[PDB]
Amino acid sequence: YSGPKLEDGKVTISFMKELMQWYKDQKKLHRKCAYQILVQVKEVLSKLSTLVETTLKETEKITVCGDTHGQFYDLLNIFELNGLPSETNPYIFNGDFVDRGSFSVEVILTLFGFKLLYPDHFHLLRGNHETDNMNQIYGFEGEVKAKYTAQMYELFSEVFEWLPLAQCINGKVLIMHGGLFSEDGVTLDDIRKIERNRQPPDSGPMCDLLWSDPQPQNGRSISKRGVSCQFGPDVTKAFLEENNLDYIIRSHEVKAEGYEVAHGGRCVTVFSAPNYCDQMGNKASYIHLQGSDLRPQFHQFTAVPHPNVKPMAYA
Ligand SMILES: O=C(O)[C@@H]1[C@H](C(=O)O)[C@H]2CC[C@@H]1O2
Ligand SMILES: [Zn+2]
Ligand SMILES: [Zn+2]
Repeated sequence: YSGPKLEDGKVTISFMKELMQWYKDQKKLHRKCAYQILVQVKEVLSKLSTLVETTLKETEKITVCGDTHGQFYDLLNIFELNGLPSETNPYIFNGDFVDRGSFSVEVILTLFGFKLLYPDHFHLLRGNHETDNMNQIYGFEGEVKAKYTAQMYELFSEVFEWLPLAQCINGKVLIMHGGLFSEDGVTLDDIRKIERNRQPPDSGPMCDLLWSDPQPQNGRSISKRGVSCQFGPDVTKAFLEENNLDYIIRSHEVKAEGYEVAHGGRCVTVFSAPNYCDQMGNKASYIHLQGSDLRPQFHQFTAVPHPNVKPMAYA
């Protein structure tokens, strides 16, 4: 093995560039480097609040991406389009890094590696697919067992349970993967107290944050997903009012243009997996915010070439 090696047991910026090239060429990170990343990233993530609270000063910016779904070569395209993560080019990836696409291992190890290199500026939130249920069925477990072992997979599963569930920028924008809640009256403080290091339950706030979807009409509906609900603009507006927030950003649904802004501006969807599963034909986007003006700016982009491995080949 002549592949990327950690320097003094730790991730550095040449290690990350070597890993990206290595993975682009479709090679495997040695199992012990992988293990060292996973156990160090568990340690980092387990000190985080369930709600990450970040301050963006006026000349600072942050990029928000939504679901990426094992589409590694499109992840590389985002970094070419937008620049590598760094203390001055912060990122939040809003859940759903794995499943569906067949380069989930490459995506998750690159994002974990960057979380290690810039822990105050590179942010990962849980989505509905960072879960054992989902991974068993949709590709990730099959992929970790083909490339590594059942054991390495259990370690992934445990790391995911410590990924924070939401992030609030400047007490004004809150970002979560799914959306808002199936009961009124939830506060940021309640979110901060969810004990997140578990598989999600069937109902309740932790389930809503990973699973819920906005609807255009006022009220709440039973979800067609079979879990959580659909929340209308009256839901968003009461939630934003009680918590003193401006709007939320979520992901969790494919959009033709890569973004949508529902609820009169209050509920934004960002989706970062272009030509999702090699089929949907959609565009993707990411959002920039800056401290002096937190309104979202969307940047769209389309799929790039990748190796001939079919989506879900590992399911
Ligand atoms: O992100 C998607 O395209 C889908 C839905 C989502 O919940 O985010 C979910 C189920 C399969 C995919 O992940
Ligand atoms: Zn989702
Ligand atoms: Zn998804």
